[PDB]
Amino acid sequence: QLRQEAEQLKNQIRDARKACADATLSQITNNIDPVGRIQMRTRRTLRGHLAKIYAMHWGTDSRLLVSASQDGKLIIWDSYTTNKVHAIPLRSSWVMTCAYAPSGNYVACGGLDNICSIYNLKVRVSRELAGHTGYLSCCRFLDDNQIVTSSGDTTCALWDIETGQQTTTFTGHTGDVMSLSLAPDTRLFVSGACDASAKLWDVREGMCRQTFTGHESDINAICFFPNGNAFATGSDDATCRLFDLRADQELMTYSHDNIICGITSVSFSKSGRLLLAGYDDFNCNVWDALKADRAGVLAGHDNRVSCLGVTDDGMAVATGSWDSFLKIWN
Amino acid sequence: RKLVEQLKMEANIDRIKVSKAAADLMAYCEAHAKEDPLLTPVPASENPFR
Amino acid sequence: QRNEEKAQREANKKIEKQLQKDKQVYRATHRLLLLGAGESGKSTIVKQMRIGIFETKFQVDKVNFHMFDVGGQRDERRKWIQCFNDVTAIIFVVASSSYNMVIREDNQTNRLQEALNLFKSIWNNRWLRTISVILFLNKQDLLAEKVLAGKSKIEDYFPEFARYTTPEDATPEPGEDPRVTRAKYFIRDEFLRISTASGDGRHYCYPHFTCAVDTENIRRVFNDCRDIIQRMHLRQYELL
Amino acid sequence: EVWVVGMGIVMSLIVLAIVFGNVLVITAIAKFERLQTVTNYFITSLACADLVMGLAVVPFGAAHILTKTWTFGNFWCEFWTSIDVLCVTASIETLCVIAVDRYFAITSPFKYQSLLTKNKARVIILMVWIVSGLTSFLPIQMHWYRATHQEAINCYAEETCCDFFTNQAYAIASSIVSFYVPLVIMVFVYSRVFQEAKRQLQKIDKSEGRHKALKTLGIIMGTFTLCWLPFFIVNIVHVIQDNLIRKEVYILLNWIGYVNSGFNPLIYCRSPDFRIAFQELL
Ligand SMILES: CN[C@@H]1CCc2c(ccc(O)c2O)[C@H]1O
Repeated sequence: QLRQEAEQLKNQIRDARKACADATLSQITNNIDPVGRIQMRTRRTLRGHLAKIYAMHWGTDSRLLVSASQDGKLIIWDSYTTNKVHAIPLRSSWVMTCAYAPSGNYVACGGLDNICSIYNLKVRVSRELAGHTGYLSCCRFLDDNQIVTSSGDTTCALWDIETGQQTTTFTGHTGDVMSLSLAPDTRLFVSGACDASAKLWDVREGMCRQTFTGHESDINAICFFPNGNAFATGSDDATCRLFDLRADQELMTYSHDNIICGITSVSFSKSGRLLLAGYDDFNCNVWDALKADRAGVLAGHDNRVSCLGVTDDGMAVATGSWDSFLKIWN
Repeated sequence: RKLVEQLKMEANIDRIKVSKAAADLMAYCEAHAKEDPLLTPVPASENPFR
Repeated sequence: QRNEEKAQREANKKIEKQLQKDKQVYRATHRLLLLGAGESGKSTIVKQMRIGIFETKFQVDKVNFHMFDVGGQRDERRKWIQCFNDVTAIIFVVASSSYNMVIREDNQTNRLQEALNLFKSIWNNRWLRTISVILFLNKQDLLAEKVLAGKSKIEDYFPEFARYTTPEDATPEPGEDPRVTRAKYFIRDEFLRISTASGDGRHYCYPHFTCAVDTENIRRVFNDCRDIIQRMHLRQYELL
Repeated sequence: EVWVVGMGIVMSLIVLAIVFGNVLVITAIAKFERLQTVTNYFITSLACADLVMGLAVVPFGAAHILTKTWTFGNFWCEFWTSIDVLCVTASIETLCVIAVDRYFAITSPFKYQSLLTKNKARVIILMVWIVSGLTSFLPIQMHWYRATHQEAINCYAEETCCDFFTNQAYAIASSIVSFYVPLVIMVFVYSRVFQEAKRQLQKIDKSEGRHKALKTLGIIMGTFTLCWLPFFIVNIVHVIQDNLIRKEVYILLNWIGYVNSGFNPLIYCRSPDFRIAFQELL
């Protein structure tokens, strides 16, 4: 009975979104000069992983990074000197994500075991977080005391380290969520599921204010614009899209006729001009956010890339691939 | 169920025209473009890696 | 000063040695994935092989084998199936006696047909393009008791069985009726038809008939893994 | 004149082909980190030996053949002979080692990962290079190989002309260390590998009712045998009976053995990854 009302309200919201748009981003930004071709060289090549890497997270100082591999080792690296500060074995051989706390004291880790493991650097496991039906997919730290984990149970949850019990749970995703990204002020929060919909959550209220379903296939990556008023979602439809929270709709789509492979990880530059996206075609393509025209190609990886993180300083870009090699670019 | 209530809550949100948001993003990119080592190739002396 | 650099170099050396030993250990061990239907009977095979993720370590002929099984994640689309890309073989367990019964509450969508569709999805996967499948057909004696009874006819559920004939170059059991042999070989050929179409020398399907009290599953998996690695190495050198 | 320039053109083309193929192979393994494989270490060693051959002995041998005299010093002639023996022994023994590694990888798949590591490959390469260097330099530089008849004494005394004269014992030892024993090992391991491949093909045919190995082993064995075996059989013969084998046929078979090294990159680097690396480099 309520399905008709829901459809009518969805049509109304679509009409409102259409009426709220006058000129696309391309129309307003075609006047400014293009960024031009970009040359990026592998300054540091970090070797040591036994198996493929899935994710990594740069430290706050933009110097140290933590990388997770299916061998079960959560290796911490010093990008400047290419030295392994720590090597943390994992209880679960399969790992799907990792995190680096802003303070740098704690490092998170979770995989197919449905348990979020948190390690204390200054190395033994501090707290193991349980309560997720499906496999964990991404974890990030709001601060040294809280962490948000999104699992295959189609639910994103906010945990507390001291208590070990989730403070709140976010529901409303048809498919399992695959990625998330915290806001710069940590007030807001987004996650991209497999139902081609990316939802903006709220760590305080716990209700998704907005949902964007411009994609055609499952979403594999997501990341805020540095301003915090926009985010980019990378799906398997070979397209990267830049949504806008204030406009509640898509702005630009990044695609080419040559590429027919999905996107694994998406990250912005410090100023947000460059939208770096890691592809399934063994290379990473960098885009112009205001132009949608690809500038450079990072084809140094032998196998598929699985992660991509730009430093907080905006100095280097690190891409970890399936060939057990994590390369630093600049 | 609760889906209709959630979508009704989603619908009643104030929105701004896409022109304003696009202009704001463009202005942010233009204003903060100076402090971007990726856009402007940093000199080897300034580059910490090499 | 340089003392910090020296300490960091010492830590790097220790970590490098530890990961060298870990690499030796990891390359020594082989990985397997236990995939099957919920009521297929993987528990019986797991118990036989042993004697949110379940991992059992068993070794035969001084060769370490690792078996991974996940059952919490049950969805039409699986993202964890792309994670198992370095496994030597994917063990598939199918209930060969579940042809006449349906669990989806819909007509003609038999559990055997669902298992066949799952096998097709696993085989025709971009990431699983070099992973062989060791197929186990559990509960062969239940299938025998069903076929020797007139309760269910396969032709009513599987139309191709009406015109199907037993292979001349087959290997019937020492004590088995012609009817049960025809049924089991048709069920095996149903999977083998999907197996032959897609893969081209990259990976193969190994079908085995297993009862509820079979104890040779450990040796069968060992032989199948040996053949898989031999075929992979032979193709890498462009011989086979 | 016309005969000399044609032969000079042929030897120049052979030198160019050998050097180009070898530098391409070492560039392919060295430049790309995805080609760094345990077996690829042995392939790199083989390509390095072939490159040293084609850079050192083939050009000087061509100069000796065309000019009909040895302008350089007698000590340099001894060094050139030693380098040639080193290159030949290293190349053939590395081919044997690659065949052995394939045999272990196929016959014993479970133990192959543990049996061969980077350290084991490095120590095997060092051992083969040391044994080749021994067999080359130790008998030659210490003059163990020199003959006793007056023809050899006159040949070694004159600095202008520097031909090859070997003792029967040294010829037998050099042949049995360079070619014959590696030939036996390669034939045995490749027969076992062919038997295993036939067994696997029979198993596949039996399980799945609904030639390539023979061709690959045929090319691998036939190229090496046709390239080297005639030279080593005449190497044995002319020391067994001097009157049977002339110098021209001996030099011709030796140069066939030389040009063998050109085909090794075209045979042992036909993998799709190697083709992709070649396309990227070129
Ligand atoms: C100068 N020609 C040398 C003479 C003897 C000799 C060769 C190659 C391999 C051997 O084991 C040898 O004993 C020839 O290349």
